[PDB]
Amino acid sequence: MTLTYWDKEKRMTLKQMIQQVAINEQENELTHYVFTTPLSMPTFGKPMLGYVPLNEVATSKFFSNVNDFDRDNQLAMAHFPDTTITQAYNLTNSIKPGDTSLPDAEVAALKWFWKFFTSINLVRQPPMDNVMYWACQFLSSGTSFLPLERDVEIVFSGFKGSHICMFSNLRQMNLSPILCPYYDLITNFKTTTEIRAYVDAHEELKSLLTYLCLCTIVGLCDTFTETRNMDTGEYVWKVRDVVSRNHTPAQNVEKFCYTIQNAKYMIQLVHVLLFPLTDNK
Amino acid sequence: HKDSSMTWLKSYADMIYDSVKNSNSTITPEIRKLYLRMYNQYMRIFLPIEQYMLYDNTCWPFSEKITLKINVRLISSRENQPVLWKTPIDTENLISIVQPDEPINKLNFTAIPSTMIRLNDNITMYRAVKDM
Repeated sequence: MTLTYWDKEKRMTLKQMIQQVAINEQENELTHYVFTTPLSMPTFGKPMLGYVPLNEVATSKFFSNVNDFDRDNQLAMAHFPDTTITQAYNLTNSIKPGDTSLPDAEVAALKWFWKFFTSINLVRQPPMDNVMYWACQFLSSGTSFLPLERDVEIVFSGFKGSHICMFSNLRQMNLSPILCPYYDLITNFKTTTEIRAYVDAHEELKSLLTYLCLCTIVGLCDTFTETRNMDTGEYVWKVRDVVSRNHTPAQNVEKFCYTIQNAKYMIQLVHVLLFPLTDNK
Repeated sequence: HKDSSMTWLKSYADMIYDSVKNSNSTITPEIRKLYLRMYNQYMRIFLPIEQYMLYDNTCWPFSEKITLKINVRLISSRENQPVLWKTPIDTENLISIVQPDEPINKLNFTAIPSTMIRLNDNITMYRAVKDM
């Protein structure tokens, strides 16, 4: 229902989340970092009006490392609180064919989120070691957010190995009418306790953002190796010591040749979607 | 008394990999974890328990109350005047002479010249003139 993770063979994202292993190692990095208000830094006086999509070509254009065509302010129609959204999640300022808009709370949440995503290379985002720390923190300890006290390695086994196709069936995946109620909870001033209860309960978005933080770290790490078990079509690929040996994005053109500004996009992403779990400002 | 001090620093910085990577060391053993941290972070500044009380907030947001210092207390020589030792007789432990496989040891060794520290044979025979 989220998306059938494709490999030439279907999936349900749940097999593909219980498919991996996150196993820890030595050298306790007693280096507990701290979160930060995610620096929305929105501004420009030149928008793109009209029907801007907000679900699928949106997420693909933004996080699939597709063409780096300057990908600019086009989301600037996230200020101006009087815009509207049409159920296909087209953000507009003029609903043409008598088509209907969403209720309010939904609109508030969605605009909040993309507003956070507006203008990157003017955003002053924090260095990446810390965001790797938070990501592994979440996907290791769970929603409790205890510091790591160790270091972690990730390993995948048996895929008809196509981590490029992992990034792809990401490119084909919708998220807005999945994470809407979550940011809705964060809009009307609930609290960490109840939203943790929420994320524990619903568990549809839990698997999703697990996968998402996972993909961003495997796309931005450089201690990565892959292998094919040459008796079957099955790749095992590992990423070792994720948080200690990584300080900048990657360019090894053997794993996922990742550009820059889309990388700062991705770190803004994980920042702004792990934000509401944690403690005060 | 500027000296081999910096060279000694560099040497002792090297003479730990033979200890923190291999087993059979004075690592005792946690210094491994602490030293590995210090070597792997580059961002935190590690302050002994005293200084941390002063470094407040307005710098690098990367620090730690380090402790558990390595126990090496080295003496410092005075001015150019030399050093004398007073080899003892009381103790509790012993040290080995030549490797535990063999009798008599022979340290066939070099010698000093005379243009270096000289040799006085003058025997002081008198204090103040009365003694004459």
